[PDB]
Amino acid sequence: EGAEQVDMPYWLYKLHGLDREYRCEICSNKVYNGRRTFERHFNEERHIYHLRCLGIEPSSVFKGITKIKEAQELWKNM
Amino acid sequence: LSKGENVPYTFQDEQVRSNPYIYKNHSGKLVCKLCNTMHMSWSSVERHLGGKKHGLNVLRRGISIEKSSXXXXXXXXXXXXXXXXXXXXXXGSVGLAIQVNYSSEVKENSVDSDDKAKVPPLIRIVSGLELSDTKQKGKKFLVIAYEPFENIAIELPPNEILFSENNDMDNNNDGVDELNKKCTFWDAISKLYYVQ
Amino acid sequence: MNLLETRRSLLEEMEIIENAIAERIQRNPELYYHYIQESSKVFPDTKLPRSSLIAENKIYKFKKVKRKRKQIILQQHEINIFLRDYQEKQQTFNKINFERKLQQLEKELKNEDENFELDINSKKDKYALFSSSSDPSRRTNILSD
Amino acid sequence: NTVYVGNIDPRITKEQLYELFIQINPVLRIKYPKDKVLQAYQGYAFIEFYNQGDAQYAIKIMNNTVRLYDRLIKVRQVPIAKLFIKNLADSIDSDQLVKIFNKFGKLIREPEIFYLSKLKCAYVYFEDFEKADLAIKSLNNQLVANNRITVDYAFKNGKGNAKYGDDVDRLLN
Amino acid sequence: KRRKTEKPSLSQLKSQVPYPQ
Amino acid sequence: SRRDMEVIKLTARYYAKDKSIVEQMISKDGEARLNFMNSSHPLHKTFTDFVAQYKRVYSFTGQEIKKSKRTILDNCFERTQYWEFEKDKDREHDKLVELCKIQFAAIPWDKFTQVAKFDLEQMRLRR
Ligand SMILES: [Zn+2]
Ligand SMILES: [Zn+2]
Repeated sequence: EGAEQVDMPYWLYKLHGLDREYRCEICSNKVYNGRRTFERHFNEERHIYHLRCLGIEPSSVFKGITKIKEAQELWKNM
Repeated sequence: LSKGENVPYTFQDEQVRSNPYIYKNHSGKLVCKLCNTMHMSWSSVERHLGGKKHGLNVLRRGISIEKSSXXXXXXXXXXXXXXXXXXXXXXGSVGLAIQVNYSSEVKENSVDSDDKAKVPPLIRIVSGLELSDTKQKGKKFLVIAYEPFENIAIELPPNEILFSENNDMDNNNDGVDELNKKCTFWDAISKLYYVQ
Repeated sequence: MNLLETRRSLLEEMEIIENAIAERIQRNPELYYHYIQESSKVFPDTKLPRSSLIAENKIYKFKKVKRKRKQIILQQHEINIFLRDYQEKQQTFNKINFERKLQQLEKELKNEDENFELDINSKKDKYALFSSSSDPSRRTNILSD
Repeated sequence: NTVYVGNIDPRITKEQLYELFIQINPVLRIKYPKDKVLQAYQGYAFIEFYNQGDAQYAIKIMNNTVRLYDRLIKVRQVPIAKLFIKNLADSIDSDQLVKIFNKFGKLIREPEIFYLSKLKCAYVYFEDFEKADLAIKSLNNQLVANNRITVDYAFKNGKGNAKYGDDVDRLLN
Repeated sequence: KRRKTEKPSLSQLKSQVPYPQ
Repeated sequence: SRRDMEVIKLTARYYAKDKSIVEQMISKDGEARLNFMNSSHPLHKTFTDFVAQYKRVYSFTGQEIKKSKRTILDNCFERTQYWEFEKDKDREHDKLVELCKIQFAAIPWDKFTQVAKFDLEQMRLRR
């Protein structure tokens, strides 16, 4: 019908490391799209709420946490 | 190439700059504070400004401001045509009208090969910020152009005159731009270009 | 009933039909061409288009896609019934063709003020009633409603 | 420890803040932002003291006290069960939901009424995974206001995992 | 491959460390 | 919309014969009902249509239309032809416009040589 003849920062988020699938286990098995962002999760309100309310006290020893289990034996070491 | 402008060093604690961006750091090199790019020569600086990179950073900085709240074969005899400016008035304000006359079948008798011959003269508003000499500037020009004849300009000190509001009933043949269709007439039979 | 309105609606419908069968003759010129050619050998006087037009299946500048026989015939029978309708309307029309009364009627027009309803169905239901592809959801059957 | 300070004139500088608050307590650190776009101070700072004792002290004595550039200086101190419920009746008020789920467990927040598909659904926040299990056990596939409602966990995929009982137990603790 | 997937968890590594942070 | 339609078509019926009955009605009644009489009100345009149409019915009153099948067909063909022609004009226009855009985009707006400093619709016709 009507064939008549005449006559956005794509490479930037990969470069920065974002929009890449990742997950934090201790937080609601939550998903994170960047490694910088997840590295920012280590200092956060909710992340520290999960730690401290979990019985694992806050700040800088537990930063590298992912799963809930290992930091429990780490806190027993504390 | 610097056009005699003085770019102060970054540490000299800021005379208005042309572009308040390109600076010289503690060292002699030239830098774009936004782009954070170093440039060896003023030619490289101009490549940076004419480059899409710098422009993108300018748009990003403007977004930050809102957040904070055919060309080759062109014949050219460079002949100055005759314009007839005249103060007009209607209602309810004041507008300008120009009457440009063209050749009387004197030289256009040797070129008739339907090469844009059907194309009428074209007008554009240019800022004096860019000139072959780059000395003084700060006003606009209503440039009018036709293939053979030479370009013509008319200074417009008034910020706005005759800049109407929906004159016709929104019909979309863009031609070149809203300006041309909105307010130009090309008497091609007599070779008279009117603009108002 | 003001006859003016009726005769009006009639001329309008006739216009609609002419426009429909004209749109058809447009998309596929063969529809007319085919027909006309045959007509040529029945009524010798009939003037027929330039052969080139017929072959290239074009009416002016644009050469249209060739259609298969079943469709050409179909549309020809559809146009047939259309022309029947037209002939009927033309017939009835031939057989059919103050201030105090103005305010008189304008007063009665106030009747039933609370008639909340959108009315966009006089020329649209007709235009639609006679157009290409009027049967399917979007584009399945060339036949008009 | 750290105190927020606001309603600050951009002409107030870092040395001026330091000299100001050292009069109150010892100041460990001062973060006093500088806008890169405007090349100016954005008019609020953060002063980290050596403890929350001096922090709270400075909050009490400092608040609504010092007048800098005619503008007053302000100082301010710086995970639950969720059940999705589907096919609710149109006669069910949020307060009625509160009454229905109070008997099963204490609500940390108010229910959230939303419409899917026409389809009345709500999110109910319980303070306890076990009380949430009670409202589930009793209220799942039940008829209220002559309408069958479904009670389960809301998605996060859905709540109620094994680690969820473990950590929600702790947040209760 | 196997050596890349053989790695112990960083928290498993923290316990060996007197200054784990 | 039946009301609006009816009043438009009625005032159009009368307006088609005299044009004096409506100009009197407007001054007699004073109702925001006939606000479509002014070319300001959008619907006014469609009005100008209806009246014209009725004006047309007054054209051949007393005359019958005796068009035959052959003729009707010929006519619809010619209409088609017209549409094709118009389509071609549209095309050509688009082309010329394209040329203009090219050249405008392709000339030196820096070759300045100024001299001084500082209704057309009815004029863009012929008479
Ligand atoms: Zn986390
Ligand atoms: Zn730059």
